[PDB]
Amino acid sequence: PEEALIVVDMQRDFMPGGALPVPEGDKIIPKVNEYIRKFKEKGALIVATRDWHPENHISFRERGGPWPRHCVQNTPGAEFVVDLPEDAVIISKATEPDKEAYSGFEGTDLAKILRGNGVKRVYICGVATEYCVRATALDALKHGFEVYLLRDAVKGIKPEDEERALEEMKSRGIKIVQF
Ligand SMILES: [Zn+2]
Repeated sequence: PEEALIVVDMQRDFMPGGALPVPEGDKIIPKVNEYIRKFKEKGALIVATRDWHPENHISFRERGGPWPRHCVQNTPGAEFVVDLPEDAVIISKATEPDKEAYSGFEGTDLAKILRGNGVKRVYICGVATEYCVRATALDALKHGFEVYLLRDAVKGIKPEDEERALEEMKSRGIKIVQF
């Protein structure tokens, strides 16, 4: 397809009641699910990125890292909270105990898969705006994709930071849309 939808880290631990919740993150699930249905209908590639951490990951507080344990491989916290079609491409990131990966491109084959499927433009949604959404969007820009941010299908943790990240992405050429 020429376009792809990239759904970033829509997992149980990043939703309210999870180990690392994005405030009101569950509120965007109907709209993310709607975009998935829409892109599926447009015959677009659908990609879902997930944090897929081993126990004792370097980013966790048990290793002096910044975050509580979250999105551990083969646990309920790592499960998707969105409805994905059978032909969704699943990208698992940060799987090695001593390597972190914020962007869905970092340490993965995402660029290669996108190009292999003839993708030219990518639509980004998911959580959190100022963290893995931002990083993924900026990395897609690096690789030469036209990048869109789905305004009504992202959520971040702090309003001031979400604010800064959106302004930043726009300035670097990422287009903010909804439909
Ligand atoms: Zn993580």
